[PDB]
Amino acid sequence: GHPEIVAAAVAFVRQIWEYARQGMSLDEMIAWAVKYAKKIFDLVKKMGASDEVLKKVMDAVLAAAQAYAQQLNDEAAQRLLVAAQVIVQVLQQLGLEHH
Repeated sequence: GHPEIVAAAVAFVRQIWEYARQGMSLDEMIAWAVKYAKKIFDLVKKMGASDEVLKKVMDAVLAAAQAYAQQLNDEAAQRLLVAAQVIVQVLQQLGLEHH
């Protein structure tokens, strides 16, 4: 029950969509993705949110990326989807490290 965290995660994906639209390199987009994944996980951890919340956040990140890929040219959309996959991979691993 933390819709503000889900909305924050979507907003971070929107930031990376802006980066992609501006022609940002894939390597820099991934660097931003990792930074934002850590920020998103901190929200989950500091709010004492459940594993279920973390799963809802991961689902929203992927869905947000798929949505915003429709507002990009082919290459930028491909890069956004890679960056968003990295966000979810980092979130999942941080959740496992948390226990």
